[PDB]
Amino acid sequence: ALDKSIVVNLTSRLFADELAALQSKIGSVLPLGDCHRLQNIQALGLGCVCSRETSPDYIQIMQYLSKCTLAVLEEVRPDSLRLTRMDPSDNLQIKNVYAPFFQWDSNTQLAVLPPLFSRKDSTIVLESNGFDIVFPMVVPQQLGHAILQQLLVYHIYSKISALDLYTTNVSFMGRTYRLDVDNTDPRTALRVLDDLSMYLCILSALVPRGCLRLLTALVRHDRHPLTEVFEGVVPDEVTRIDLDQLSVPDDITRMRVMFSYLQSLSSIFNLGPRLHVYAYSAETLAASCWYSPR
Amino acid sequence: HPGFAMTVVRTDEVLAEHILYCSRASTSMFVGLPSVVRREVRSDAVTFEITHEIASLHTALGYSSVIAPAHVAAITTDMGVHCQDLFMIFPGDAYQDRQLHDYIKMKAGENLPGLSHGQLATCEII
Amino acid sequence: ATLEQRPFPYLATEANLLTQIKESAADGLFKSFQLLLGKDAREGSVRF
Amino acid sequence: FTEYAGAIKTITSALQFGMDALERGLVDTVLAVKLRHAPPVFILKTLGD
Amino acid sequence: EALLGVYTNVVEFVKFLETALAAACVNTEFKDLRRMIDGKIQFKISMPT
Amino acid sequence: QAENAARLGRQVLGLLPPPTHRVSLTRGPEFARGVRDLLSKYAASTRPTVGSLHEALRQAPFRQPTYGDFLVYSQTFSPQEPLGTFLFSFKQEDNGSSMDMLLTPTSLFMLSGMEAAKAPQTHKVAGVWYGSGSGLADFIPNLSELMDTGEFHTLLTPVGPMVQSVHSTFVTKVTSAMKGVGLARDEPRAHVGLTLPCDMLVDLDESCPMREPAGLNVTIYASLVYLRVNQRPSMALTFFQSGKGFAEVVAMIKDHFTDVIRTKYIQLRHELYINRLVFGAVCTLGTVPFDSHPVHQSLNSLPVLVFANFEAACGPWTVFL
Amino acid sequence: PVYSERGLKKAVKSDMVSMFKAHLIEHSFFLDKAELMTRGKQYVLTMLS
Amino acid sequence: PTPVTSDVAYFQTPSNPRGRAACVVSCDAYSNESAERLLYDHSIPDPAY
Amino acid sequence: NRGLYTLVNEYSARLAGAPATSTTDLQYVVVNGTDVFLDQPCHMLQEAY
Repeated sequence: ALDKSIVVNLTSRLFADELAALQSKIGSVLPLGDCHRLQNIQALGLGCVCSRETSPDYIQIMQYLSKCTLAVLEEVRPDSLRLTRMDPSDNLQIKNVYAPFFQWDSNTQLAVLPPLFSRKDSTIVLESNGFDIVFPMVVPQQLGHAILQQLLVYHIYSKISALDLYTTNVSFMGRTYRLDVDNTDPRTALRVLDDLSMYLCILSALVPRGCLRLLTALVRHDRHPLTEVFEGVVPDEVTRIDLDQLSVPDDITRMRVMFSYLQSLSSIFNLGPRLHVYAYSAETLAASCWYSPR
Repeated sequence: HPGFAMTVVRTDEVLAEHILYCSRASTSMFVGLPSVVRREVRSDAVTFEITHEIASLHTALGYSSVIAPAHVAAITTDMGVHCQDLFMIFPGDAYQDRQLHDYIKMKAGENLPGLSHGQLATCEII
Repeated sequence: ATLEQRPFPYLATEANLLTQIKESAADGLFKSFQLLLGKDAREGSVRF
Repeated sequence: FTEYAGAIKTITSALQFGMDALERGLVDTVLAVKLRHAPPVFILKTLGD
Repeated sequence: EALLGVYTNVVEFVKFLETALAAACVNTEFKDLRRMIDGKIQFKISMPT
Repeated sequence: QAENAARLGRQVLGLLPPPTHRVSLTRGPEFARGVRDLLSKYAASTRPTVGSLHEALRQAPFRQPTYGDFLVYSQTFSPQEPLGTFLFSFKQEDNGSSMDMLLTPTSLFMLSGMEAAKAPQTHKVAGVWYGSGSGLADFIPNLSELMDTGEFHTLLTPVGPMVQSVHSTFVTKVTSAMKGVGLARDEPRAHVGLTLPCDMLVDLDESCPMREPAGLNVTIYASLVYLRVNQRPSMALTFFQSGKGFAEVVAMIKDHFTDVIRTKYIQLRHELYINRLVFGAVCTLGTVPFDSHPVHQSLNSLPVLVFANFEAACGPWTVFL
Repeated sequence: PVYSERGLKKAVKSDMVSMFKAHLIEHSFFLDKAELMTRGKQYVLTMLS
Repeated sequence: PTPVTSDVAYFQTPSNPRGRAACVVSCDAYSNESAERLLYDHSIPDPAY
Repeated sequence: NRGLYTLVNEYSARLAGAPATSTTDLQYVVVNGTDVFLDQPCHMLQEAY
């Protein structure tokens, strides 16, 4: 069968300082450029798209991430980095040392994200060779989605300012977090938002009338736990659309096209490659998972 | 003549053949064993890989090898009188009138399809 | 006078034939060549 | 038989290639080790005195 | 029409040990170099006055 | 004549699925001796030989496609093809036992009815394989109405490249390939690659560079675009080739079809029909390995690409706009 | 092959045509240029080797 | 015929009497659209000066 | 600024800051140091000829 291993040649002996950080994160996922055994250090970083002096754009970095082949480390020798590889469709041991710590279990789900909480904590610099290395973050899909939800909401409401507690905070059961935005290039994050303005005003044209009349019967008295968004008051717009008579075969043709455009929103809310964990050990922090590029 | 004079700085490249002398027994060499690694197996072909590992250590403390320029083979840089366009390095900076900035850019300036004398060389102005 | 890749029993020469072949074939030193990369570089099969 | 035996001549000559392109790897890297530790004459001559 | 000649190169390998470059070096075959992490050579220089 | 029958004793027993790894515990540690294909680093010598490495060449991966068997009217499937074309299976209703309808991309050009300059080369070639276009359109009387509501992408299932066509007078048998590289029938030891017309294919990774990562995977995508020409509904099918991930290519396909989106939707300031809103759909026709060079060919000319090591993996149609 | 080791680019061909001109003027009719030199035999012999 | 203000220092170095150089060996192979910008286009300086 | 024995060492093994490309139409700066063999003796001496 197949071999997969990448040993990274390197032109200077590393110091004991940076050897201690790389020894601490010995099981870690990071992308790299080319699919070969021997490799320069300038491909191993995610820092070829996320630099210090250039303003990073986290969507473009994430857009960059689904192109690259991914890799897991095996050893850190004082000269050479030795890594193993991730290919479809192979079962592999994965071991999270990822610093904003979350808990996994057996039969969980994962996805790879750029560093979005602490760049200084997740990037170590190599002064010996001058090139810095950026580690990505692996997140379960629920917070994997909910960070990209808050990041798209941010770039809408930074443009309107042309304050922070509603825009830059990712919410979750038990914890709240801070997204890292000081210098972001919004332009690659806005062509995503330009295509959202395409889908969302088409979805406002084919709204079913029976589902709007269902809310005018619902939110006025029938209060439910998950309808507290409207706070007990109907919007002014929903009363204006339901003036027509309801007819069933009109909404049959509407709810098919409502169904088919919600197939398209997969393409604009995509994460990177996904990781299907089938067995996860708790006290050892390792796992087992098969890699699927989509 | 405007109010100022100016100096000009170039570069030059010379294809040079070299004599490398190396004294005896200056590096100790360590030679491992080759192996064969099979990977990237496809339906038309199967790719292999033969790898080898070497350790090299410097035996003595003084310098034990000396290179030297010996023979000029060519001049590539053409010693041209082309000067560098600061419009290319700094495209963001521009004049306040966007109608006057497109005038001065007209009066000064992949454009070359062929060059006769040699590889063209940028100058400066101090 | 046609080129063909039939599996001839090629004979061996002492003299080298490798000096300036990367930039002579690309710039057209001699007509009627064919470059073979990788798995193509083989004496394939016989079919009469 | 002449299809088999002409395909075993392919795979050896594809593998004599593999070893004899690695003996060039010695001669490359040993010469590249020397050039990293070879300062020129004009620097080293006055230091030699 | 005729075949008149069917000719082909033969690449003769040149060993590093039979190059005269190896007179600038000291060669030892070392069976397990992948096991080694680091090498070291230590000097003791006395200086009389 | 048993010498002829002992050949099948050799070749069938040599060509089987690898059996399940099951060793009784009373034998001891003999099962570890039966793990040979997981071992992936083989020893080399000073002068390695085939006799040294005939064990390393012996262990091979287990690869096999899953063919499809189609029985086609000989009016639709033109009797001469370049043996590697891509296929589709249009499906409306089971009327008989097994009579199947297959659509090559040159046949689906003729049912479309688009203008000549949209695909200037295949219009000449698809007009000599077929008539004026009504030799095929009599099977689908709903070509005017499937294009209005936009159901035509839901009725095609991408199948894969040809392997063999045994042609008779009234009925043509067609064996295609799913799930991977189909074995060539007439040439032994060979692999049928997928052949596309150069006119239909639209490359997507092309730069000056003016740097992008390499990988293991580049995926051929199909697309099918609902439009209107001469105030008549008609379709347009193109191909795409990029390894950029599905999140970019949907944004890269919309930039290609920017003009066609605008010239359609100038109409619906006047008439807003919700059936008309569906525009395109994108499938995934399977992967190509990275850095395999598509080899140009020409047939009668018709320039036709070909892809080595194409392995097929069909996907659904997702409606982009 | 010291000139075409990079491949004949657009700037190598210009450096190479600029040596077609310079040898056509300086070293031409060499057995007539060496009737009036001081070296003589040493110039023809390095021209004809 | 030539303007009376043309340089004498053009007539010492051996180039053609067109006023622009006509070397086409310098430019790219089989690109007829690119070799015409040398001869007749005046957006660029001539390759001599 | 450092002692001159380190400047003899770093002179050969380290391609210094802001070099120039070779063989390409204009003087570009080379970022791909896998191939380029240039030695520039103007940084140690700090002159211009």
